[PDB]
Amino acid sequence: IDPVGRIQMRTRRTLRGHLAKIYAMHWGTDSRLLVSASQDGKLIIWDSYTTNKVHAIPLRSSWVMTCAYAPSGNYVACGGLDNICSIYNLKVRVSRELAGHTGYLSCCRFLDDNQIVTSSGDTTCALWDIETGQQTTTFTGHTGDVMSLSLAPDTRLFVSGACDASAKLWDVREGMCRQTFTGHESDINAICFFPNGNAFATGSDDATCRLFDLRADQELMTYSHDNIICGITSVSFSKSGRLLLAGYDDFNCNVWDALKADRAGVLAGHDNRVSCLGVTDDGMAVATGSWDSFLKIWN
Amino acid sequence: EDKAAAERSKEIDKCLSREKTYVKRLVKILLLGADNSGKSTFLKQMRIIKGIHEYDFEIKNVPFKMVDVGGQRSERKRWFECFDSVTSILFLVDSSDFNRLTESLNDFETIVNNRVFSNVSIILFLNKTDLLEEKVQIVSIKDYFLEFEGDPHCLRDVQKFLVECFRNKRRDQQQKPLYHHFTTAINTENARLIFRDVKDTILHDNLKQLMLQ
Amino acid sequence: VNELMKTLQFAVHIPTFVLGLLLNLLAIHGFSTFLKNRWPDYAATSIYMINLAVFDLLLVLSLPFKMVLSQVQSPFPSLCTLVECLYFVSMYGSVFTICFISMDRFLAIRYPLLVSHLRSPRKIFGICCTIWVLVWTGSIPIYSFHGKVEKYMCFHNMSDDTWSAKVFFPLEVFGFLLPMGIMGFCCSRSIHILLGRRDHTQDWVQQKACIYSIAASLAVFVVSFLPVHLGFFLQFLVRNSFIVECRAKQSISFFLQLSMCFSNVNCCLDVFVYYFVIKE
Amino acid sequence: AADLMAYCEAHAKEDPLLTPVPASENPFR
Ligand SMILES: Cc1c(C(=O)NN2CCCCC2)nn(-c2ccc(Cl)cc2Cl)c1-c1ccc(I)cc1
Repeated sequence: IDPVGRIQMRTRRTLRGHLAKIYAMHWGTDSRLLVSASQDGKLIIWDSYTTNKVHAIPLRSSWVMTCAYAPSGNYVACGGLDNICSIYNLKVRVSRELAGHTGYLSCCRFLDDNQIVTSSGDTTCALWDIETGQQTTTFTGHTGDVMSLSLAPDTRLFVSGACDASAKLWDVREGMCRQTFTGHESDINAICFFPNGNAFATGSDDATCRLFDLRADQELMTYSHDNIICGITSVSFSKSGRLLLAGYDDFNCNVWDALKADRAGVLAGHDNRVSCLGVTDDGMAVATGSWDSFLKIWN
Repeated sequence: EDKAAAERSKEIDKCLSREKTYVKRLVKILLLGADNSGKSTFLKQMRIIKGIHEYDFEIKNVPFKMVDVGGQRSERKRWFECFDSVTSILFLVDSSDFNRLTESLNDFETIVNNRVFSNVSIILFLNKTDLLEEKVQIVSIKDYFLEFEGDPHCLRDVQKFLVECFRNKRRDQQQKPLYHHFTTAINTENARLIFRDVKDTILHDNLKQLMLQ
Repeated sequence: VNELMKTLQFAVHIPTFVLGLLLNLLAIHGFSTFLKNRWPDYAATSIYMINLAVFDLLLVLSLPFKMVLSQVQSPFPSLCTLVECLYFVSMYGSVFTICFISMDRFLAIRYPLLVSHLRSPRKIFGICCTIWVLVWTGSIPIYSFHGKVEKYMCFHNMSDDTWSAKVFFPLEVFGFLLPMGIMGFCCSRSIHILLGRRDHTQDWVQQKACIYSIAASLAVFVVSFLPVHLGFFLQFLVRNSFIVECRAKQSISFFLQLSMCFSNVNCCLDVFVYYFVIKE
Repeated sequence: AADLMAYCEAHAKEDPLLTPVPASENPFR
């Protein structure tokens, strides 16, 4: 293939106001509005271009570990250690203090205006209907806590990572697990699909990234260097697919070649562990959040 | 135009800037133990005020936030310990139940060795000393522990033995202080003790910022 | 005694000058490395550590201008005035930096809560700037030392216009006795408060090196700044027709000359008692 | 495998990370 070598990846903005560590962010479908919340009990919806606090939502549970922004830009989701997923109507008050999980929440991603898939510390991923108020299906089959969750870019299947160095591809419609993948040594900290929808990439605290597919149903390839030792906090993707990303505990976001199997860039500018990382739905620019409370928007 | 909305943004900061003078003056205190420790009687003793519980109270114009992990403590992976910003870990232990003291000490040894809590002070409490002052004579402390050296009929010997058992569980003793106390289930002025140990933890933090040593 | 004067002063200054230059430059290097790296715990302390190191380096600078320009006649009143003002400024800046550091430590320890919020590194920088401002403002009366001589042997023939009551009394009390009183009260209370923490945790066996370092700091400040200012008082009394003995006055002058050449090496004693009770 | 390479080849044109764009089509610049 033709290597891309290095990419001069430069910041374009910095976002301030959070009073503690950022735990997760989400890129909207219009790329303009971003949502991220901290461990001080504050959600904020940011104007990503202009750096304007569009909204600052307080939280009842200051121990919060996942956030979501609806694909229709209508709602947001907020989950944390109090086990209740709050669905917030932006048009901001609680739409549904929607509950049903036992473990702490780790990742929730809307399917439409009405359905939400949640991962928790109960080791079971639950698909919920906000209108009904209760679960509409529940996926089991994992052992460790499902910390990572990523939707397919067709709203039909999803992947979950569960602290046991394995991931489950499950079908939303069938309500069951379709395939399982291994290859790691530690927790699955974050997982994401390849934007086409026939492959996905995994990050684990064993300082190793991996890329599998649902077509061949085997570990396609892996990403690792001897000088990297911290755990992959988060991953994302670029539309082309020649790149993937990986936030790290070692203070920086390493951007690697998704095919040539070599590092292609490093984003510094973070004073603490990198906890959040997303790519806009049009591929314009990455955003990362770290325990600094400083979200910044690379490009 | 668009930039006019930035005025609203400024308004938002005019609220967030208020939290700047609170989330910095705020003291975080985990509250841990077991079922038999008597957490409920402890909390009810100071007139204080899903998964994890939180309580808010104030001592001498200082805001304390007691984060009562209500049985979720049994989790053993990093991501759940989002508590590294917590000032102190206040333990309760049922001193009387010597049978459960091994499990309590195992909790202590696996909590203080969290590298997450490498920068956290501990405030251990040995609850219900009346049920120990009136049970040390009847039940021999040496009958459960094979390394006890003092007098099993002497209360203070057993008390010092338990303290040293809990302080002997810490690897890297030189990291942060470890207070303790022997308070009964009444806990009439226990908030003063919590305040004093938090103040001393802040004093140690100051000496860490003054770099006297 | 004059050959002994020159020999003692030179053999004291040359190692003092070299050692002070090297050590204070290294201190500035190390605390700049600590400070510029955005370290928040070691900032508001590195600021006054830098200020101390800089005052001490300036007092190092004025050493050769006493090791080659002391008795050499020089038609340069401006240069001699600059050197003497530099000497006074650097010495008393070290004095007041030490006094402020000791008030900082006692305020942090006696009141541990308040100094934990009111701990702006910008506030420490404001205090340091006020230190320089007050030192240089007080170093204006050193201009009125001309007397009636043009060819100057520096560090000598200091005028009686700056030997009267209004220039000596506000120089002992406000330059030594107030720094001594403040350093003494702060250091004693800090020792007695870090000692009172035996009624509780292991800090009675953990924050113990702090007591040793605070006691060492008090000792060094006093022993570099107690004898020299009493020699200053002796020379003032000589200047006020209180001592008439010739041999005794000559011995007192030698004592003051030696006391100041021993007080300057505090610029090498403030770099050992501090900047080595640290991690690096 | 090969399908991923074809997807990379076909959709590289809309990747403001693989091909950074000047301020003409860059709202972040
Ligand atoms: C010697 C001497 C004198 C002095 O009183 N000389 N008289 C001796 C008897 C009558 C005629 C001259 N003043 N300073 C002095 C110098 C600088 C400052 Cl910032 C303040 C002061 Cl008071 C030094 C002195 C000389 C060398 C050193 I090294 C230190 C002090």
